[PDB]
Amino acid sequence: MDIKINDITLGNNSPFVLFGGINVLESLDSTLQTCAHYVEVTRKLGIPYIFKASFDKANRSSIHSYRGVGLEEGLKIFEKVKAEFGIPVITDVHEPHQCQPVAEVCDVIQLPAFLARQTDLVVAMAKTGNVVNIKKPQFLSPSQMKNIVEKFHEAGNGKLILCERGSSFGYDNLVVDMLGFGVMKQTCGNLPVIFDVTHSLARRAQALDLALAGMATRLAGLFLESHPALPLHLLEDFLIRIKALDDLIKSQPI
Amino acid sequence: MDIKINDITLGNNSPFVLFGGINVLESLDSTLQTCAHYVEVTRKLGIPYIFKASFDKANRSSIHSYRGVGLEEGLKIFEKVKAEFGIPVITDVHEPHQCQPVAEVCDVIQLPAFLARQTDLVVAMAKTGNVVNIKKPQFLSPSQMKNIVEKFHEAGNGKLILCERGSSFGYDNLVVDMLGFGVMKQTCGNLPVIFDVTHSLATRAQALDLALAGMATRLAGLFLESLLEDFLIRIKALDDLIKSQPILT
Amino acid sequence: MDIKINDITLGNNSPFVLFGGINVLESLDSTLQTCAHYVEVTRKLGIPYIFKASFDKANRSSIHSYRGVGLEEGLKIFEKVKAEFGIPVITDVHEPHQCQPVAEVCDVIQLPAFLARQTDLVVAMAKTGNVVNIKKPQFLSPSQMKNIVEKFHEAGNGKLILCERGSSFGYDNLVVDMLGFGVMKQTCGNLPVIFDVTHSLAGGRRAQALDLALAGMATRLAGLFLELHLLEDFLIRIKALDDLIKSQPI
Amino acid sequence: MDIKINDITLGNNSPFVLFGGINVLESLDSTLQTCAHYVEVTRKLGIPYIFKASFDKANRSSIHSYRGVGLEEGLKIFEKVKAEFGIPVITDVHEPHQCQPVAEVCDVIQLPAFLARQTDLVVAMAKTGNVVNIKKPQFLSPSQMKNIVEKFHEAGNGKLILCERGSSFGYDNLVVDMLGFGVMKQTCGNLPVIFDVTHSLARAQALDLALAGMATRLAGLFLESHALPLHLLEDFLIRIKALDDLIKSQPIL
Ligand SMILES: [Cl-]
Ligand code: NA
Repeated sequence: MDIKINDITLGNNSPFVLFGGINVLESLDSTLQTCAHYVEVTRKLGIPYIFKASFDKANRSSIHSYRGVGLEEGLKIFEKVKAEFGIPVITDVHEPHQCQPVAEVCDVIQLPAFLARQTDLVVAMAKTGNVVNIKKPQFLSPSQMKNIVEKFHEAGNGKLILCERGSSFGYDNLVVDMLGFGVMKQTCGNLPVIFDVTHSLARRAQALDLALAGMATRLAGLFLESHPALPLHLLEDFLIRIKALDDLIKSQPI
Repeated sequence: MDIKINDITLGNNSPFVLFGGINVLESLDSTLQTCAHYVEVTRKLGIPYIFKASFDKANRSSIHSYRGVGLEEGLKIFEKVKAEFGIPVITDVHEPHQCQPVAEVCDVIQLPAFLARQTDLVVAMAKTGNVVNIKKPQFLSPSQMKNIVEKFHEAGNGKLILCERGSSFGYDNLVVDMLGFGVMKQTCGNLPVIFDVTHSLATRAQALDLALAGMATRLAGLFLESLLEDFLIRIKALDDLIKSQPILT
Repeated sequence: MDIKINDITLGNNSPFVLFGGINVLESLDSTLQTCAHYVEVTRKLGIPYIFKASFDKANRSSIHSYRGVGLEEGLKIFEKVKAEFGIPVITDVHEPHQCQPVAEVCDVIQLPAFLARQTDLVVAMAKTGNVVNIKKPQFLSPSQMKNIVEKFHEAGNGKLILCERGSSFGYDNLVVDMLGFGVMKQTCGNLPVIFDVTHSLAGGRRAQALDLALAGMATRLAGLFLELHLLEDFLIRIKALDDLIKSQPI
Repeated sequence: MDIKINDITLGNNSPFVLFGGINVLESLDSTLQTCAHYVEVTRKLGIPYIFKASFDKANRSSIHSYRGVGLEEGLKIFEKVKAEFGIPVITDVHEPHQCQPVAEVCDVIQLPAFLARQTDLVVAMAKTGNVVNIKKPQFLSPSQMKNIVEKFHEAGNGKLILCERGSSFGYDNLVVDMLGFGVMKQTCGNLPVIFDVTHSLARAQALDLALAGMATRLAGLFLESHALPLHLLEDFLIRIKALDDLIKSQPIL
């Protein structure tokens, strides 16, 4: 199943879409600067692009830590991103009440991996009618992603993206099961499957190998972060390699 | 560190406390019935007992499964349980704004495993000043619990219980690392540690072995979501034996 | 099913048997020194005891490290151990041809966990007719022990002990699934199940060993396997717990 | 570091080598028929090829299932394969005494994963001076492979290949950590790394797993056929080769 996001066709047999950006919104000028770089690089490479950022870090290690800009100021920044660049954007939501006002602005809304079982958040996200990115919890098997998809379907929203981010492997370590991509395609109606390489890693060399490995299994998209996280100036070289492999894979019959 | 819960002493060197009841609150009559059974078995054996139920469960099997009677009616049901039986009660909260009113009635407030890192909920729970049960997420190692504990301490509350419920083991399955209990005690200042055997088997004779194994490591309590007597006779026997001996010299 | 090893009854509803000794045999004198201690402590606590040691370090740190005394000298020391103390002994075997010569002297022969699927070794060990301790591999479901038991039974040997040593938990780490003891009893005809606390690992580390040992023995097991007065203090508590568990109806 | 195997160059920056054949040597004529098919397909596509089989399967489903033709007859069959097709062959050894007679015939000798820490077998293998394929045990981490490598180096042999076969993941299951290849490359002196996709699967699955692994830049791919169906080999190798050619044609970043 393909999903149209403005002029972008997202699907497992279409050219990969980059969901790219930053950890958290810190200010307007820093955000526009980073986004400008992503847009310019992806445009010349001919890679469809959706800008990603969080307005709030809801689970840092300290209560005093910087959470980022917060919701009200966050949305304002997303409005300016879309107007200047004409691209879609994606952000996560942590509380049911945030969903409709966030969805008015942000094209894709994202279910955090920790909150996948928060049924009210799921229903509140579903009702908005927006495209939803489902972060696959590290403690959930790929065969059970269908259970989350079921809930969104019953709440009336079938515009769902499935986002791999690794699986718990002993204590404090993740492994990405490359068979899980196919299992999700087969059991969830071939909904778009994307790969969050950045959060899978918890590394410029290893991030490239892991991204290539994942995209080799024929995916709708790649999800990642940079900091002015991949180093920002290596994005173009990184992406040339990913596009090379994606173009090759996508040109082979299934 | 011991925690006093009304007339109950909860701690890793004290007789174990049973935490148990029902999944979601339905009605005064249904609650009193299930609670009655727990109370009669525990009183018969002299086991301290804290009744558990959810007034509004956010983590549901399906979208339209009953969430429970809700805040207002739930707290009224809890007040009657306390008045009728003279026991403490425990309930989960998942909304920051609900912590204060729940805390007027519920002796222990429980932080759901999935929300264990939500700073806003932690802070709102901490600010009640109530005893708090922290459920250890299955994706978190026992040495990471001290970070949650630290966030509660920052927010002004040290009356914390740590609750084991298993760790992710490959696909679909949870394993309980019997060594995790000791790591939690050593790293978190010997806070009371309790064992949620029921949700350690999430997604029985089996359960008896697991419960006995956990309690052998010297724990403040046992957490059941629900034979009862035969089970409790066995846990109490092991618990009295273990607690009656001093720690390794 | 109980197994008789001389005057010892080994079984999941009998008093636990301690299997204890040293990693690798170096000298007769240090071997008799260590065994005498175990025998002194277990006797005064009333715990049946089987002395364990390897005649060979199969995996060495270096290709230049000392291997131990080897089979010939190893078996000589085991004979001295048996004559002097009058207890059963247990050792591991790594090659099929070693089985019958080792079995002549050693009461229990042990199948290492990583060799558990080696059919040649299984068959050779089975043909000795000796009591066999099967170490459960660290990747294997407990219900899959059934398949190893089946091979021994097909090779004509039913005197099998099942030994838990932990399961792989990410890289370089082990976890012991306390539910697996029951599964092994239920699926493998209630053969004796014992717990190798020492290898399942990896007041400090001695505290960890006690907690783990107590947790396992709470599930009702035939024995416990190991490698100021620390053994004493440890065994006093295990025996207290074991006596309690074994006095309860199943 | 590259390794020369007759006229084949095996290395993490060379065109991938297929290590392929069958589980157990059961027969002469069948082994040759199967080998003939691998040869025809790999020659058609220009893919370097090493024939694989076990003559003595130590780990078997039942105690009396056929272990294989055994050493003497198995080495005769390997000799016939080399003579007929002019290709190198690979096989595993289980005991030190097998190392010499096997190394005399076979171009690569393989250390089974479950025996990978048997010091006696490692030394005996090293001392043949033969090219050795070291199977990574499922219960071992990638940064521990250097310890097996060091034991071989101490015994005088550096012609080593490292073979990924997956890692234990919960009960009765394997996951392949795609990051392990790089760890093994960096910590073991960039020795050739190959991927045993057959035994990594606890198929469209085999193809996905193989493509993923080969995207990380590897010296080779190790598989068995009947286990993949034998007549679908060409289609499979066409896809592997396409990815490998692309990856290898770009300089490392
Ligand atoms: Cl293995
Ligand atoms: Na050779």
